[PDB]
Amino acid sequence: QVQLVQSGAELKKPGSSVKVSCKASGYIFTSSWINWVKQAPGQGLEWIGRIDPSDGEVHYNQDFKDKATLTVDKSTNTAYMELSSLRSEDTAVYYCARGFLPWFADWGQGTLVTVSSASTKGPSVFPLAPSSKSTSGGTAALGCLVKDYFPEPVTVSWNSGALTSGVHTFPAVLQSSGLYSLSSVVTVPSSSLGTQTYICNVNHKPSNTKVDKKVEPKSC
Amino acid sequence: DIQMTQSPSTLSASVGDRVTITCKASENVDTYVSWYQQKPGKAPKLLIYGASNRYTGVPSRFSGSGSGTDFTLTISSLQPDDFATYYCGQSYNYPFTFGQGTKVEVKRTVAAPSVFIFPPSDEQLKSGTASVVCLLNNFYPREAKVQWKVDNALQSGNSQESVTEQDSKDSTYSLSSTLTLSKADYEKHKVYACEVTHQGLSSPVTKSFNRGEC
Repeated sequence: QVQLVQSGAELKKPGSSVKVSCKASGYIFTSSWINWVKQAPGQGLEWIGRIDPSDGEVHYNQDFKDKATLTVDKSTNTAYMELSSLRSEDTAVYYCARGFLPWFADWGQGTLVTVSSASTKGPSVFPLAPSSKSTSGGTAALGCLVKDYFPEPVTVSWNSGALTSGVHTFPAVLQSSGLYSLSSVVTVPSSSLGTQTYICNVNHKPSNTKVDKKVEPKSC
Repeated sequence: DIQMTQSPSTLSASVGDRVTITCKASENVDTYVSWYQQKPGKAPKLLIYGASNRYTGVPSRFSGSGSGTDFTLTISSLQPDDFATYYCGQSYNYPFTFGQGTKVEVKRTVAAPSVFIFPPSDEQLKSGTASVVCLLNNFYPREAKVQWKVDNALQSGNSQESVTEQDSKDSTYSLSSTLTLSKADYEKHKVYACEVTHQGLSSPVTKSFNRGEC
């Protein structure tokens, strides 16, 4: 069957350029156009342009005329898209998609391009300690704040994977510093607070930073 | 050029419901309209092409109709695998364009959040910054408002929040909000409050602590 296989995620500084690839399998490459589509985070789909692998005939969305360059190497069944003069607004997942008839059946898996002037940094992990008294019963919340890292992602587990029920790990927010911050919490029986240990296991692979933070009562 | 306007933006529905999503083109597109399904982290998947044709493999519960400027996608009986975002798109003229999407999420009974507030750790305070966190746990629907107050002053512009995807077991949402102040500012005030407004709460819930302990 048909597969479109795109290149991996890119992290780029503003002003730079990037070239993203889309390798096609399972059909005659020169028999269909390759289309490119942008999906900025939390947003919809924007069509960039298309290219005919047979001869390189290319058509662009004019909003991308000074941004994107589409090429193809028919000899390796691959289409490329180059983005120039990268800025923050170019941060998106970019998809290629095979186009024969006026619809897009076969899509690549997407390539995330993130544009940022930030540099790699492992997180500080701070405790969200379960309160002295409060709630509306016999459940307490605790957690870890995973602060000031770059880039995404970060993983969090609790008790080495032994604790999953009640766990919520939130989407990171991007701070004005250029660094991310994320929280992970868990709700547990308040009677468990004195006897059961709770450790959040944080791994930020890009900075090679792993931390195990034991979280316990001690605010007041 | 041709704008595609989808409605509703969000649709709440139950397994077994008949669901209809609407898409309006700003110019005539004949029947060159397609519908796509997208789930988080995944590429869009084609459901319907040519306004009304089911793509190969697509279950029969999916259909579409319309011509000219008005189009619909219908799911005749909603299944657990169908909660996702749906996009329409026109391929009548270049540039091809798409609607802004309709998220179909799971309807359930309204549930108020449990709210928890967390002071900044001493460990963090040593670095010159304070992060105060407010958790709103397991609520429905998604719409919720956090108001941070510091010695009764409403704080604005110095917080960020995020929301989990709908829970696969109980269909609720959770939200985490962080208020960030300098250590110097943190130590100038006493009462830190997170005030939560939600349609499940008859009146706002406030959780607070006084800096210093108790």
